[PDB]
Amino acid sequence: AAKNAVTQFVSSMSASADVLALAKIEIKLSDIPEGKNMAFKWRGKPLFVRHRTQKEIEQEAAVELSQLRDPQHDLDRVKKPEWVILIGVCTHLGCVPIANAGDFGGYYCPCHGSHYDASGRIRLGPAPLNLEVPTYEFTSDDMVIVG
Amino acid sequence: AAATLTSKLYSLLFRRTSTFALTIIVGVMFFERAFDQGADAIYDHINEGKLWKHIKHKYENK
Amino acid sequence: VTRFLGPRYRELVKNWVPTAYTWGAVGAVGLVWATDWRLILDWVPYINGKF
Amino acid sequence: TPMRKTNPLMKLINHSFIDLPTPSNISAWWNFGSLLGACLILQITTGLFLAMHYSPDASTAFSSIAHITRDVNYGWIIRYLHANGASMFFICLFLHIGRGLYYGSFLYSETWNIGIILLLATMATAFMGYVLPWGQMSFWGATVITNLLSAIPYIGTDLVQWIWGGYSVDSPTLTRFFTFHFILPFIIAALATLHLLFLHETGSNNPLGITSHSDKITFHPYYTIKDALGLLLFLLSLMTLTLFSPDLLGDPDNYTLANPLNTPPHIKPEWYFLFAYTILRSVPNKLGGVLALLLSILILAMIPILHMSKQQSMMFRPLSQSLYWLLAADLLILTWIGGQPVSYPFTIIGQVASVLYFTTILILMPTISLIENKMLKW
Amino acid sequence: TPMRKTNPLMKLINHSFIDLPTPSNISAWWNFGSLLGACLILQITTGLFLAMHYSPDASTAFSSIAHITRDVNYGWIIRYLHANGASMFFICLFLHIGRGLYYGSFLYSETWNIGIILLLATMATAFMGYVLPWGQMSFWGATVITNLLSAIPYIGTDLVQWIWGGYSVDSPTLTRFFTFHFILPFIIAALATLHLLFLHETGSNNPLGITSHSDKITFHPYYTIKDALGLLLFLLSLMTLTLFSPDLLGDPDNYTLANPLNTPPHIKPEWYFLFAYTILRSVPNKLGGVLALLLSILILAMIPILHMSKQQSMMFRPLSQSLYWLLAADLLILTWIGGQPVSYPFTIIGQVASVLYFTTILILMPTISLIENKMLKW
Amino acid sequence: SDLELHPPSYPWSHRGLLSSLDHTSIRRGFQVYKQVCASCHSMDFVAYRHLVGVCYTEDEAKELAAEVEVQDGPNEDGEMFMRPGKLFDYFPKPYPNSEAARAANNGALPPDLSYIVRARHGGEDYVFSLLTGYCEPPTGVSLREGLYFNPYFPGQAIAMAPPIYTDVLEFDDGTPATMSQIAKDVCTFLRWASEPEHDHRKRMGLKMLMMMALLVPLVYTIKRHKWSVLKSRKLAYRPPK
Amino acid sequence: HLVGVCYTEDEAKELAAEVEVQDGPNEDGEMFMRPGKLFDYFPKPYPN
Amino acid sequence: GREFGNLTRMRHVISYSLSPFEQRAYPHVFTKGIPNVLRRIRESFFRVVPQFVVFYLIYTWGTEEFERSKRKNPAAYENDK
Ligand code: HEM
Ligand code: HEM
Ligand code: HEM
Ligand code: HEM
Ligand code: FES
Repeated sequence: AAKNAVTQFVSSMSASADVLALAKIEIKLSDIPEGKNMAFKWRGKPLFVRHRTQKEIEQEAAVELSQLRDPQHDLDRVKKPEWVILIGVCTHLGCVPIANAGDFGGYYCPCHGSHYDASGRIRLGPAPLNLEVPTYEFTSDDMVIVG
Repeated sequence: AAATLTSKLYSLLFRRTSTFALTIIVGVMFFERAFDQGADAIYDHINEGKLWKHIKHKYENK
Repeated sequence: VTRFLGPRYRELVKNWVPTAYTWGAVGAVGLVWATDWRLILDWVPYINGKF
Repeated sequence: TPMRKTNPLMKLINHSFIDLPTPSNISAWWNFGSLLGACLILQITTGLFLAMHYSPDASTAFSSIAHITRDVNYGWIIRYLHANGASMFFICLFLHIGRGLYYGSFLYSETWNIGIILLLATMATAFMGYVLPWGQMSFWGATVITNLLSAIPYIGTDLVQWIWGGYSVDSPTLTRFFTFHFILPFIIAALATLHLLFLHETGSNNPLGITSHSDKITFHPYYTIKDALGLLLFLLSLMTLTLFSPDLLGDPDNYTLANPLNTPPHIKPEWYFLFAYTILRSVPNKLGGVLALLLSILILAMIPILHMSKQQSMMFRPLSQSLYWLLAADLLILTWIGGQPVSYPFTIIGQVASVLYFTTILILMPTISLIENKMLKW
Repeated sequence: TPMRKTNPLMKLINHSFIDLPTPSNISAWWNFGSLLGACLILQITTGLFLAMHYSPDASTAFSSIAHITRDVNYGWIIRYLHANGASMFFICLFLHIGRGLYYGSFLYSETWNIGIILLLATMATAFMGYVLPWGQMSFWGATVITNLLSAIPYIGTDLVQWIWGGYSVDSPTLTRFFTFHFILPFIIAALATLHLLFLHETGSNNPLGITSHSDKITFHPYYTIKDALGLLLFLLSLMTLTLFSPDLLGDPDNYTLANPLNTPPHIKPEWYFLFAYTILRSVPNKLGGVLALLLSILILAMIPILHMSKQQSMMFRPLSQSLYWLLAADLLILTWIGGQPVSYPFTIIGQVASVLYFTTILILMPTISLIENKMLKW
Repeated sequence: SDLELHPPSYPWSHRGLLSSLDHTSIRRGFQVYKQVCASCHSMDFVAYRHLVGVCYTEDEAKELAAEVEVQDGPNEDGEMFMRPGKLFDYFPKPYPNSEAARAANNGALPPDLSYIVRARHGGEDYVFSLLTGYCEPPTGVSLREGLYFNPYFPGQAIAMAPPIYTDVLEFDDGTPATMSQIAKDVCTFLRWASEPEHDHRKRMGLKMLMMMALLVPLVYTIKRHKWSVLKSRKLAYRPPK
Repeated sequence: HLVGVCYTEDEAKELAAEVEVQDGPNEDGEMFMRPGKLFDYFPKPYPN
Repeated sequence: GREFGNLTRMRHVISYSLSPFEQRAYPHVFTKGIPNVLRRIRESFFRVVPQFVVFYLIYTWGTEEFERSKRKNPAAYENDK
């Protein structure tokens, strides 16, 4: 009985039915067109998702490992290159970058001109490190868990 | 003059308090599972056709 | 510290060895049950109400 | 030389627990005091988890309660073990005072007075805590009971506004009560340590009332398991009360969110304060019911002075026993009257029950104590 | 037959305060210990009046403090006395521990260990309390500190989310931290009672290190006014820190709202934690930095074992005294390094300062103690 | 005036000390709530989840949550676009604010149903009888046409129009749609709405009765085992005289 | 706030009126604008 | 202070006591146990019960009279005619 007491109180602290509900969930269709972006709310953070053309995968992979302001091998990042999924917040002062914009074909921040490549890595502008890559995994071919 | 089972049981498990606490813990190990599934089976038995887990048949496994 | 080693202390530690392994079994099994550790509990023959 | 008698910490555990002598002939009632300590230990920890989720604001409080009852894991069990645990705390407390009134344990006057102080602190604690749910009953219970302070002649309203933190009960007041209700029990624990501190230097009383030094017993082997049986029976009553009919002892129409605009039709205090409420509602004039409310709890200090019997224990004095159970029945009368809407049949019985409640503890008891003193040729 | 000797409460006060012998030659440093005893009261009382307005929701925790500093009458003085009061608390604390390390007071090993546990308690209290205001540094500090728990190899993230109450720091974490912050200091008080309990059966140490039984003196006539003067100087320095330069021990950015999205530059934790934080900055490995962190405070427990000199106080042993002030200078070095962004000059000095911090008291001190032994021909 | 009639007790399935709520009734009662109730009654504290483990399957809950659009936070600019809806969303507000609800109901405010059962005295028993009963007004008493005479209502003149009658709604279960069955399913669903924990609480009450009945005799025997030395002792007195 | 530091209370009551803010809902209505009073905070330039 | 080593003096009062394991935890339960509880109840009964019985009569009366006080609404209109 004592365990059924003790762990029970511990169970009160572990989480909550709503916090578990508001978070993690973000099942989404794979219907998104290549090169087309769609923002999505997730744990309060903006979160863009964009299918991308193979040529963009080529120009992203072509980028030198050393040239990057915040170097990070591309194939090592995304699990499947054709899809990119990113937090919508720029790493500088937190302004949200415009979807599918900038010279490098990734994202562009209106606030101070920060640029991004299709892989979401920082390439130009004040912002230090690369756009965050949330952990996630595909389930059904049309759907994806985000978290 | 036949030996009682307790005469050997005490000679083995209960003679030392460490083995005593040990057999108590293993006893909790089995008792938790057995008693829990038993009480669950009973409470499931009193109210057949009420609990939704039994109502799942209208829509489960395709 | 050097004094603790000796001819009779070996005998004493040897006398308390079975008690040491037994309470070690107590702490181990007690931890496995208190935590509902899944890894060993998958292996136990009857305690499988976990799904 | 046992390790317990050498270690300065263990000496306290050794004297206060393991080896203090107790009368051999102690009965079930003496368990309740220990139970109170356990109840406190339960009222703290359980309530502490509620503190992890409750948000003390005029708007968010009730919604936070729904959050506890639903979205929080196992939260409703905590809320009900807590809310019913308080009522259990008052059952054990009233019985605990009652045995003292019976067996003449009040002769330990300093411990008696400290116990009274624990009683008042417990009342302020439970009262400030009942406001936290911020249900329909809570806002108006706090409203009326704090409006009682209006009565004091010069301080009157200025004092009431100083408690409210404003011109009416509102969020700042709810936060006030959240803090005070959070802090008082921890004072109650220290005062309880003082309580036992004035108790243990004289020794526990026995039901016969005769000194029992001839047959003292070490506390551990016997009373640890006896008190353990008491803890188990206590958990029996509490767990049944919460897991089978949690709300029978609670008040329906508390769940509706508080409306300053609207007054609930019956509006009554929860039962453990409630007998005292009659002493308010029965007495004419706003101030006299307040003074009667004070005397109702403060007499207890006056009681040891009023003792006249040459004995101690009630068991050898049946004529006093009749008045004692008569008084208990009078208390039940006060509770049932306080559970009811104003009307002449109730108010009359309230007048009679109140006046009888004071006459039995002031006038009647000492006189029959004298008569019993003369029946035995003293 | 004085009454102090009769009534048990007056007995205990006669022990702990009025009559217990102390060495006559006790200096100004021991006073700091009593000052800590004072500070806690302030940190309660003052803090008790901040809890009456503070709302532990993430959406309103900041605006409520704006409500305290602005809307509430005389709220800002309570705010600043509280915040600066914690700083004075840790200053007296560090001086106290340094006093105990210098005069060989660690030989009272049980009292020493209770002091260590009480230290960890005060640290957790100050941390969660600093998390309460819900500014930039508060929110970010919580995220950074909490992740360290994630370091533990197997349990890690499940445990970390168990502290968070969610995926990320948010309102429930804030409410939880408000509860633990509310509850811990009183536990610190009970520990303090244990602390003084173990302390008094041997008696306070004296600066010479020689036993002072020949020159014991009652506490009341002298040390009460000595501690009155020390408490007065304490209130002086505290009020000067609050009414003239409230901010300088603090850090701007807390006055900004927390942003889960945006990240602040300097990201420096409040100053008393800084040196420990440098150690995290010093070891490249995560779990290694965590263990070095826990060793940074546990290490105090190993000091009595490492003692080698046949004397207590450093005052008769100048070499070890010089090592001691090297240690203090090193702590100033880490404490300053914690305020600085990582760069070539800082990272190298931080690592050297940490390694020196461990090596000076795990190696050099016992050895030079042995040298001091051989120099004095025994 | 005179106190309201006291409702009769009913032989409900869940009033047994160990018996549980019937989930099919909760389903059908929710299906009553979605139409006749939802138009003019909020349920502030119930999400489209909760239903996931009690009646509707998670996928069916996903399909159900999307059937009504919900307000959401700003996109570009403010503009406040409305989402199709998700599981964590709560039941939709019939009105933006209480004052509008009063305007739609001659000043009367329809109470939240999230705790309507455990609030009223007599509990859900107050509810069924409130719905089942609409006697024609007594001779010698008169009231406003907007008011309606329901004797079980304490004011004895409820502003609510008689919400239900036979075949107001057609159950998917195919069960007959008598107003009695409707009100029954409503009271069952509201009872669940106010006590989500009921089914688990009965289950833990059983388990505690078994553990407690198992434990009391044992601890008592331990106490008898310790106290037996005292109960069995036989002191004697042997003066030198 | 300003009433004790600079403006006299009448001056603050005049100055507060010059800018207006929305109020609580009308009966069978909503969100009408109000002239404003001393207890009002300085106006927020954007809804969000 | 009042430790077992120093309390009341007492002189040759011999006593006897078996080991717990040497004797049953439930000696003669039916022959002596139940009748004892019954004698105890018979002793407490008349002392305790009647006041409570008195309480009940008052409780019944109060509710009933209140019923006459209110539910006999028709008596007042009947007075009206
Ligand atoms: C939180 C509240 C309380 C706690 C924790 C507490 C605790 C205790 C404990 C453990 C005892 C030991 C004897 C026993 O357990 O029966 C005791 C004795 C006593 N208490 Fe309490 N008590 C409380 C409230 C009260 C109250 C309200 C009163 C009086 C109105 C009181 C008066 C007494 C008296 C007179 C004794 C002496 C009993 C004897 O000598 O046998 N206490 N208390
Ligand atoms: C003797 C001590 C205490 C008593 C008698 C007591 C009693 C109560 C009561 C009667 C309520 C009302 C609950 C309800 O009606 O639903 C309550 C609520 C609450 N209490 Fe306590 N309490 C005590 C101590 C504590 C302590 C020590 C804490 C925290 C450490 C605490 C925290 C809370 C909280 C957060 C609530 C609100 C939850 C709710 O209202 O359901 N209480 N308490
Ligand atoms: C040794 C004991 C304590 C220490 C060292 C301590 C220290 C602190 C610190 C450092 C802060 C951060 C404030 C800031 O930086 O602005 C704080 C805030 C706070 N403390 Fe304490 N505290 C202690 C005990 C207490 C107690 C007993 C209470 C009881 C109510 C309390 C209530 C609060 C509250 C409510 C806040 C946040 C409110 C605000 O900051 O405006 N603290 N404390
Ligand atoms: C709020 C925190 C603390 C309080 C209230 C406190 C309280 C006290 C008090 C009142 C004394 C009496 C002697 C004196 O004041 O010098 C004392 C002595 C002592 N304290 Fe503390 N203490 C605290 C923290 C600590 C810590 C953190 C340590 C060690 C790391 C410690 C170790 C000691 C030792 C070893 C003594 C013995 C003094 C001697 O031997 O002369 N204390 N403490
Ligand atoms: S905020 Fe992202 S670049 Fe300035």
